[PDB]
Amino acid sequence: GSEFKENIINDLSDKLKSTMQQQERDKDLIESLSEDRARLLEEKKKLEEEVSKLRSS
Amino acid sequence: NIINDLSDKLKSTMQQQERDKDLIESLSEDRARLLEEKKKLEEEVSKLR
Amino acid sequence: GSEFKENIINDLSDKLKSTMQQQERDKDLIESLSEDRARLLEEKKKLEEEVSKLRSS
Amino acid sequence: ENIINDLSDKLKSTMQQQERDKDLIESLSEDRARLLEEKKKLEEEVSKLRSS
Amino acid sequence: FAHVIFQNVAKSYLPNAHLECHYTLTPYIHPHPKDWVGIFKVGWSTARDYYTFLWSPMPEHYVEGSTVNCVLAFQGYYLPNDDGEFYQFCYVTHKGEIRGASTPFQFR
Amino acid sequence: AHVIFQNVAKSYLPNAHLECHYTLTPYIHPHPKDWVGIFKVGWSTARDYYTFLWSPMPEHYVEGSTVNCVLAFQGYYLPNDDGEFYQFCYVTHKGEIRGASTPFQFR
Amino acid sequence: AHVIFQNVAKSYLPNAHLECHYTLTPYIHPHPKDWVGIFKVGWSTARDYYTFLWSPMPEHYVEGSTVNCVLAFQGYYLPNDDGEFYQFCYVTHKGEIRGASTPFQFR
Amino acid sequence: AHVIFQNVAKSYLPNAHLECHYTLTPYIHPHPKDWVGIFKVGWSTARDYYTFLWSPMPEHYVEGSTVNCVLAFQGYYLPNDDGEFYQFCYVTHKGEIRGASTPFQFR
Repeated sequence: GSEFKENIINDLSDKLKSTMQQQERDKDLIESLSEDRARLLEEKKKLEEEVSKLRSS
Repeated sequence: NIINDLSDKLKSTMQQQERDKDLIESLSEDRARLLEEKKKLEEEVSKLR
Repeated sequence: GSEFKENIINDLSDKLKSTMQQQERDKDLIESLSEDRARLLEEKKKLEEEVSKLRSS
Repeated sequence: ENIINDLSDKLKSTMQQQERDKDLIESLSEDRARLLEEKKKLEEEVSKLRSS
Repeated sequence: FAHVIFQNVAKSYLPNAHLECHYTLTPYIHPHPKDWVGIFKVGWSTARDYYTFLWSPMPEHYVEGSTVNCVLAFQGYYLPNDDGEFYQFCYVTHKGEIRGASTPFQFR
Repeated sequence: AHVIFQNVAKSYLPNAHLECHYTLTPYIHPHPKDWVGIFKVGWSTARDYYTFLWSPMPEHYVEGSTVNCVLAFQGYYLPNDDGEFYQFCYVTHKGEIRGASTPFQFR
Repeated sequence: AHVIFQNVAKSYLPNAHLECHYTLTPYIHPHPKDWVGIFKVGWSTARDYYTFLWSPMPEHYVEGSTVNCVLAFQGYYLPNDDGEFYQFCYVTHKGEIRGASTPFQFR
Repeated sequence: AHVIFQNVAKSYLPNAHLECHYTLTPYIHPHPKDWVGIFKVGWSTARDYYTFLWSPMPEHYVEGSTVNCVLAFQGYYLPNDDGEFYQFCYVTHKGEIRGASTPFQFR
């Protein structure tokens, strides 16, 4: 091995660890947004029904 | 072989990063709009009472 | 795309251009060195022949 | 999407060629140096067996 | 109105475990780079009802009239919980029309 | 009021990385499940975040400390140029806000 | 010879990418500092290589097995159109030539 | 000497990249096949180089001008720590040495 090679190893390993760290953050965000968005979807549909069911009133 | 493995994991990691970015962007904006639609629908149900 | 992705793309693209530029220097050096070593090797053999042909002459 | 893959692929290939080139250059340049010294050492033994 | 056919759709998938979605573009659909595959809770009304999604990659060297087999990998963190609800894969075109709806499954 | 956001601009470029600087005053002990969220001004509960990052637990924390922190929000975490006002909010694992920044727009 | 060079031509285009096919018989165990050199026919010692590549250690090698290998010499590793004859030679890390191909010219 | 080497140290670390600084005086017109070599002190001809790099043509060269240049030698172009002394030499495309630095060791 040489110094030319190690500087790119180090460069590649730095960016890999930096992107992987971002992936953890993204995974946690995605887990929260997707579940809460699901519930906002259902809550909305339940609200639309009470609208239609109260002009039905 | 160290460079090969690094360059492959970097490859797959950022192919996933791009999909995650597109998802986060769609989920973020749509959730924002849902929160407002929900806020305005409760507005209509409590004003219908 | 993203600025995060575009900045790793730019970095890796610059890493690629530098190494390719190094590789062109390497190719030129290998061409000269390999040709010259070959010529040196034949010159050494042609010189060692003239020392045993001078020590029996 | 190809651009992430294509520069990773080109990086891999051009740096595996670079490792082989570095080992050749190191080998070739060390031995060529020794050859240079041996050849000049020989030319001195040749001229000093004639020029006497 | 299945111009896209999901294949090998299990009746259940393990939660938070990497998954593969297999589907087929029939000649009747011209794929587009803004087509996508979503996981939808059963009973969806519109394309907004997706849970998560992934863009459907354009088949390489596409040929009009061809039948093209595809795979999308869904990471575990794209997937619904073990919640007792049923889900399906759906193929949404860039115009927003659903052109493929798989058999339902549960995450469990 | 136990977490202080610092150097908060009145605007930030959309779709560009961003650094959220804050200080943990002695009045708070940080928790790994504390987080920092971006909220539309006028939010009601913690459920109204736009996006969020967990707050990294300070290394070698001492109680009574005053510790400076920074999280980096990628561009794709940020609201678009929508004409709305947002702020940073520090949420504890117990679910209470403890810090709210001055507002800013993404433009 | 314990290494056999396969499908070697009587000649190769100068400065054109080239592929060197060989075979490890049971008789040799490959070593990572084994190598394949191009030699001018008439060489004496392993010092007379023209250029060389390390023979890549075959992955998950089994002793006694028969292993086929390919090495890619770039155009700039090859002798010119000098009218001379060359061959491939397999040199062990112990310095022994254990395979030697039929000869070829670069033209 | 129509080419002046600049900031030449008395020694350079083996196997570490290196910056060779030199000046084109008005007296030399740069040719695309000029080059800078590392030579062991005692050299007789341009053939005696250790390794070399083509000297790049200064962009927008102007007759009469003085041009400061830098070449980066990678560590694997360099002599080992062998107790010998070396210099940079500037070789014209005719093969004349027109600049030779103070010597240095690799160590």
